[PDB]
Amino acid sequence: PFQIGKNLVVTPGEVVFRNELIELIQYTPTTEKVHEKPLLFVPPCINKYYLMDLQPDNSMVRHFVGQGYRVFLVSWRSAVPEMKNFTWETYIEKGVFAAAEAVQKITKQPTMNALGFCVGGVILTTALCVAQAKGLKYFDSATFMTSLIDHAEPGEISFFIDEALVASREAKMAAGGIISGKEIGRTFASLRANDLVWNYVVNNYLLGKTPAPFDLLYWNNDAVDLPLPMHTFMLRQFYINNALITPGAITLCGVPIDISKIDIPVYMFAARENHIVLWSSAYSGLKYLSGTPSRRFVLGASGHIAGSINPVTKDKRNYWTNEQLPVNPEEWLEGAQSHPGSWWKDWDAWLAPQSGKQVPAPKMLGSKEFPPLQPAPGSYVLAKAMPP
Amino acid sequence: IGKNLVVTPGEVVFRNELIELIQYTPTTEKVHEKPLLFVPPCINKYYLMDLQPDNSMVRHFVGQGYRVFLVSWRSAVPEMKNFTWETYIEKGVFAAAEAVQKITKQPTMNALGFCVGGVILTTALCVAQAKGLKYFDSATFMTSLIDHAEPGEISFFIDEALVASREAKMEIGRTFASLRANDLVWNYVVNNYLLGKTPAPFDLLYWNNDAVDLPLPMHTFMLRQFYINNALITPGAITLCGVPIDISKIDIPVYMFAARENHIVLWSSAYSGLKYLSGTPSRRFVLGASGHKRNYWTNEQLPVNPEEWLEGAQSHPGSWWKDWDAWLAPQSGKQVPAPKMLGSKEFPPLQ
Ligand SMILES: CC(C)(COP(=O)(O)OP(=O)(O)OC[C@H]1O[C@@H](n2cnc3c(N)ncnc32)[C@H](O)[C@@H]1OP(=O)(O)O)[C@@H](O)C(=O)NCCC(=O)NCCS
Repeated sequence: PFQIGKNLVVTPGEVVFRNELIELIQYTPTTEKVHEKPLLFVPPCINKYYLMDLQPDNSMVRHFVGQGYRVFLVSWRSAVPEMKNFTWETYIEKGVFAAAEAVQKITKQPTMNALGFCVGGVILTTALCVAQAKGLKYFDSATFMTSLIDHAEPGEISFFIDEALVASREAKMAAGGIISGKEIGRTFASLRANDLVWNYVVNNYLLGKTPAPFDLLYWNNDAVDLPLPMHTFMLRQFYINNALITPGAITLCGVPIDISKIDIPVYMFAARENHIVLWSSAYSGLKYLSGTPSRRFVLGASGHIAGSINPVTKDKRNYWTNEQLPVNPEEWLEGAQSHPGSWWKDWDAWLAPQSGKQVPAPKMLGSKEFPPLQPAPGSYVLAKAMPP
Repeated sequence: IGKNLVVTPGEVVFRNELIELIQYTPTTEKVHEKPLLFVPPCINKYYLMDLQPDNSMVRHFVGQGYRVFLVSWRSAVPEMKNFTWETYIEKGVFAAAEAVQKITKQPTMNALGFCVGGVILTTALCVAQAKGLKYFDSATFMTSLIDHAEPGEISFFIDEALVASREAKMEIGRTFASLRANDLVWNYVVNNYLLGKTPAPFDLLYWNNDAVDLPLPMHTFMLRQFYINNALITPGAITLCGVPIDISKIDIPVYMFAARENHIVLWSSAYSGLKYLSGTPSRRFVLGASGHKRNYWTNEQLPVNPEEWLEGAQSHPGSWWKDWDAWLAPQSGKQVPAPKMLGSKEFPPLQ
């Protein structure tokens, strides 16, 4: 079968910092010299983090650490009665900023290139806004994988969101409970399963029969839990009210949030054959990044799981790129240039000049201040959902 | 695909609401007295090699001198939508066995069940021994799965969300991301586990075949009780005709064959299903290789690891039909002249 410790997530690394919410993983360098500026990974909290580190073939973590990047990662902890009152402000505070400060203290570097996936892109961009409000110089690059900045025009998720349940949870906002992985599966995992199966059958109609990706389904079936305040806040303020398009309509961590302020070069990727959330909704966000000096958009060939994770060592499908950014997405698609092989290479190039010069890889994991606690994958990833 | 193949003669000797019994015209002077029954899947056209378009196997074994009968399941009609698995056991296998024992005047018979049909036979056995009904003296399973632990690629698709989605079916801007059991995927699973030839999505059989015409209760029962629950390996997990299903209660010799290159049915899984037939007096497993000629592997040892069985297996070139012929000939009784009439007086031959 699939054991997390043994045949998955085998990318060597150590837990160099642990929180009451997260577990930072510094991956063991596999190159002689790495890029000086580190690379932080912000995986989603809907499911578990290891979609980027499945098998050494399709392990994006092992790949990018194999290219020469100081790869760090945020491992989210499944919900627990200890975390019943956690909110979005805590996932920004004790989540993103904690790991960022930890990387700054380990690598002794000021800036870092960041990457957000699914919901980790929303947490990432909110952390970028609070990072531009308080003068916190943490990131010099940003990247968003299949994440929605504009949540108006959402996906099929709206068909499975209960307004009365969100309101009833707003009635008991204080001392909130814990959202079971079953419901989050009804809203996310099941639909990604439908799109993965459908797109797999389609790819078996176009090309010859390809081996079925059981690792993807195993990542999708391994569900975690989430606190009630943060999840209810997500369903209320994003997938319903959509407070990201209205500057100042939302306020967390004592800060109002406007997207135009972000002045960090942004790279955005969005799967094309993504039926659960069409790529037009993801492309409908770059027009709100007016303050960003640089912007990039890349169309991914397959679905959410299959297209989000395409290994370079395989180079299975293509991707579309062009610098133009019109208001209509079809105008972007017409003047788009197609490139074979997986899209990661492109982002690799997009990170080459930003990562600065090269520096010999640190032959010591962690630091004198942060001792390696336990080897990767760690403990939080091995958590099991709470029984009924 | 431009096929030039022989026809196998046979008349209909028994008919009912669900099946049709076909008695094949004997071509040997002296045939074995004990008859031989064929149990295909509960599908009129399964498109399995050597059987559906050509039926070379029945022709060969009638050539070896056997009184061969076949259970031709009728095509799906609106009157068959209410049948269940207990009906396919009751009016399906047992009724055909009664027809054979009345036409041939012989009490017992040798049973053969390939593909999903074999599974049916299995369940039927666990009912017969439970009700004291003596129908079969031996059973044979060809490319059939008793232990559904490792179904193979099809496990990527089958789950409760799929079967529940198809049970639902049976809305202005939503795509197929909310309809899992669409006709494409559902037909891929059904055609993938119920047919000996897998049609391409651009084929007419991919969308209109007998497997898609099978009643939904049968698909729910097979996908849930077997491919999801694996109720066969667990004693008493399912109850059919008011009988708990215990594989250890099979008291007849068992022969099992599984093609090595069949990626639909892993021969390691069919071999895995052997350790659960502890009550059977003897078990013989034979692995068959297509040869890109033909050859097979025999081993009378039965370890738990399949690769260990293959390591010590003796390779015999040719068709494995010789091996099953030597395994089946002693259990077929003496030799009697061939019956010049198909069926009997009380059972006149239909058309
Ligand atoms: C036989 C099998 C391995 C073919 O796989 P394959 O290599 O893809 O070949 P195809 O399915 O395209 O079949 C190709 C050949 O088989 C022949 N063929 C296919 N079905 C046939 C049949 N029912 N009878 C006779 N010949 C057949 C043709 O020769 C065709 O062309 P070729 O001779 O030039 O190769 C595959 O069909 C199979 O084994 N299916 C088993 C079904 C099953 O396991 N069912 C579960 C029990 S129902």
